[PDB]
Amino acid sequence: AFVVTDNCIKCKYTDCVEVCPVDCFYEGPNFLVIHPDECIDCALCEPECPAQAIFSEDEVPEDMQEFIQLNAELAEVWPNITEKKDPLPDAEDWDGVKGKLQHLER
Ligand code: SF4
Ligand code: F3S
Repeated sequence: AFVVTDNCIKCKYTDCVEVCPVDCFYEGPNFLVIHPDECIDCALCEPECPAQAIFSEDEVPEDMQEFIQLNAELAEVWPNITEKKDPLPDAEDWDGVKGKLQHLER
């Protein structure tokens, strides 16, 4: 499974979904998640994230291991997203800001 981490929050560019062959991205208010059981580890989404927020589980940074279980949990509750949409208005200002998990909305 590929996992979306911190920098996606409040950026949510959704470029990653255009490339997914199986459509396993699920949508929240200000973040996206990959459903771990449906992902086929094709790695096609990882170059597409402008925020460089997607990682293979085995390369998820040490301080971001919470995201592995979070993507799994939330993929079960959020709706599927299969088409790109515009970034959140302010995506650029928040791109690179650290600690954005405190801003996640369910
Ligand atoms: S690695 Fe492939 S199947 Fe998994 S979320 Fe990314 S694009 Fe979709
Ligand atoms: S910012 Fe998030 S919505 Fe996709 S393109 Fe990157 S993982």
